[PDB]
Amino acid sequence: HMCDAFVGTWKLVSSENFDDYMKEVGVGFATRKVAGMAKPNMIISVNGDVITIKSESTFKNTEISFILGQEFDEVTADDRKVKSTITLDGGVLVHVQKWDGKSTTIKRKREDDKLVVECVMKGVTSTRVYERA
Ligand SMILES: O=C1CC(c2ccc(Cl)cc2)CC(=O)C1=CO
Repeated sequence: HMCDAFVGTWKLVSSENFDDYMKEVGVGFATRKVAGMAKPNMIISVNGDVITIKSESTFKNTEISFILGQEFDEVTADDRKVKSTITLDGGVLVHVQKWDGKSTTIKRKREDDKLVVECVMKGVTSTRVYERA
C-alpha cells in the first residue's frame, strides 16, 4: 500500500531549472537540448514489494524496477550507468544515484493532484510537475 498514491500514469506539465540541473550533473549540450524538450509520460506500478517506474518520451524510454532500500543498477536517460537506492522518507520517495564519485537525488512526492519531482545536484535544484494522464 506503500506507494499507492504514486501509482498511475503521469504526464509532465511544468519544469523549472532543468537545464541548470542537467549541466550540474554533467550532461552535454546536445543531450540537454533534446532532453529538455521532452514531455514524458511516467507510469508507476507496484506488484508486491516491487515498484516499477517507466518513463516514455520522444527522447528516451527508461524503466526501473526496485525494492525499497535495495541498491540496483540503473541506466539513466542521458546514458549514465549509476548505482541507485530508493527509499521512502515520510511519504516521499528518495532516489539517490551514485556514479563516478558523484551523487544526485531525485525526490518524488504527491501534492494535491500532482506528482512533484525535485532533482538536486549539489546546490542546484530542478522542479518537475506531473499530472494524471
Ligand atoms: O526520473 C526522472 C528522470 C529525470 C531526468 C531526466 C533526464 C536527465 Cl538528463 C536527468 C534526469 C527527470 C524526471 O522528471 C524524472 C521523474 O521521475
